[PDB]
Amino acid sequence: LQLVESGGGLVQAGGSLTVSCAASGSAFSVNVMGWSRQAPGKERELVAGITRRGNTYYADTVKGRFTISRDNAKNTLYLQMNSLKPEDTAMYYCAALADIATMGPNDYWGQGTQVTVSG
Amino acid sequence: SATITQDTPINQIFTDTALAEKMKTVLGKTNVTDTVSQTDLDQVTTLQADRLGIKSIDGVEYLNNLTQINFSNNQLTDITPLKNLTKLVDILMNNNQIADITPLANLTNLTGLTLFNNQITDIDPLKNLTNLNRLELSSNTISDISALSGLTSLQQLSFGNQVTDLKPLANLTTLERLDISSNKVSDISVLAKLTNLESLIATNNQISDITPLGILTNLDELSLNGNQLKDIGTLASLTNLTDLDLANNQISNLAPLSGLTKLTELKLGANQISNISPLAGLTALTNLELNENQLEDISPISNLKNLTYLTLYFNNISDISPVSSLTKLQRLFFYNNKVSDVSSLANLTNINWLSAGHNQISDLTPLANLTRITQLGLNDQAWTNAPVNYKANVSIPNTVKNVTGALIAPATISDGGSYTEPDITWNLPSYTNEVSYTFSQPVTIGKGTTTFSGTVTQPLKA
Ligand code: NA
Ligand code: NA
Ligand code: NA
Repeated sequence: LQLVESGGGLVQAGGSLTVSCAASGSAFSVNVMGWSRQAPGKERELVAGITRRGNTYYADTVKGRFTISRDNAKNTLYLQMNSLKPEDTAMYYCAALADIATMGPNDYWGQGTQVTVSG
Repeated sequence: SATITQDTPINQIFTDTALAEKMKTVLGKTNVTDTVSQTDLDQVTTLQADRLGIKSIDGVEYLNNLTQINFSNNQLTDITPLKNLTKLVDILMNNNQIADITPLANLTNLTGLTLFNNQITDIDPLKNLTNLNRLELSSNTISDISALSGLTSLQQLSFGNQVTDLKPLANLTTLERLDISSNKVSDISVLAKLTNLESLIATNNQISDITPLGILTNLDELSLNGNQLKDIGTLASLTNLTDLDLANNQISNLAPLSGLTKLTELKLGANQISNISPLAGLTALTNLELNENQLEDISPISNLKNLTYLTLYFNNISDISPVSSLTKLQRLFFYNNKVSDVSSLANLTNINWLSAGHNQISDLTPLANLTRITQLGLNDQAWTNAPVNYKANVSIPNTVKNVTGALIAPATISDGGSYTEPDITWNLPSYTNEVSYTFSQPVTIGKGTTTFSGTVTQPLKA
């Protein structure tokens, strides 16, 4: 499974931004997929997860502001982020996961896309 | 053959920058400008050049003695240079941008060809590669497998992603391992002919009628993850299965699995399951996935004493205690259930991964000795107290406890409420059907860190 994040950018606080994750391979359609984020000198945080059926996990930090979705026909994962805050500034990454609500010890997060929120 | 009659610089043969650099190392030279002889080129019989950013294999036609190549994970499009390398027996070229495989048509000594994750539609050039035993074409854009009908030495095959008609497989009875994942298949009648199959992977298709599988008794591995299965009666004949994946289907009736005692891995997530009594005899199970179902009573799992991985997230479970007999348990996932009491987890000290968010957990003290935990989830608990009478002044007790047994003060309180340990108090101007509060505290158990957090709802009677 190959994953490429895009759509990172600069937005002011209150704004919206969508990041996307394009997958190559048959595993996407039948994997739990998640978004994580890392700010410099901070620990990786699982932001959101989604099952093939469409059940979701959201971190407490983003619940009610972010929406994870998938288009299996396009092999693409999305994270729609509304009411963005400076604290949301990070590199955003997608990966296949074993669990809906936690990260494993060594997930394949690949390259990521930068999201910066200005106050 | 392709040959030089004078020593020639490496970079005039191998015009791709990354490939010239690789060939400089292979041919034992100092610079990509150093000359090599045909005798130097004649030495190269294997070339492992994966994930180097190679755009062109121009020059490899001069490596006449190549038998095995790996150019996987590059940016190849044109593979014309392979056309006359008739000593090639194995090619690994997955994860490129190849569309045109006409250069492979006369490589009849090929026994292994790996091309998954490319842009191939037309596989007519493969039709005379009759010594192939391994052919991997998954994650391409193939809609027609007519070209495979004569590949009667195939033991391992994959393809995708637009195939509808499996009839070209009918005479390929040497097949042992087949992966038709991510096609447009409903009709698997032809697979009844493939009686040597040991592994069948068919995820993300449109299959509902699995009756053709009944005769495939040599199957040890089966995946039909992501189909339209409901009646799985046929699977009762597959008594050699050890590894079964039926996730993402419409299955409610597990009875046909109840005699399959060689099963060690059984994946049933995202179905219609409310009764797991038919799994109580599958005592060889080490991995059971039952996420995204209608489970409440999980007492049948108490017999499955070899379980090491157990997934149960998104069910209706309020009693987790049947897991207390699962002494080998390493991974326990049950996010989004109704568990309040985790006392039954206290002696499951082989747990290294506990995911218990969005339950009704108020007291972490039973988790204190799960020292092997490295991954932990405890956030977003939710529970509703028994109602109390509405009046302007409402007071309720807090009973939330962290791993040490200390009370956790509320983080937020609805309706301008306040906390004086252990009571939350509200001054309400008028009736409201509920008030609430949250808590949120970092917790580390072993090496695993999470937020322990929740929302407590207090209904008020008018
Ligand atoms: Na018990
Ligand atoms: Na205290
Ligand atoms: Na209220």
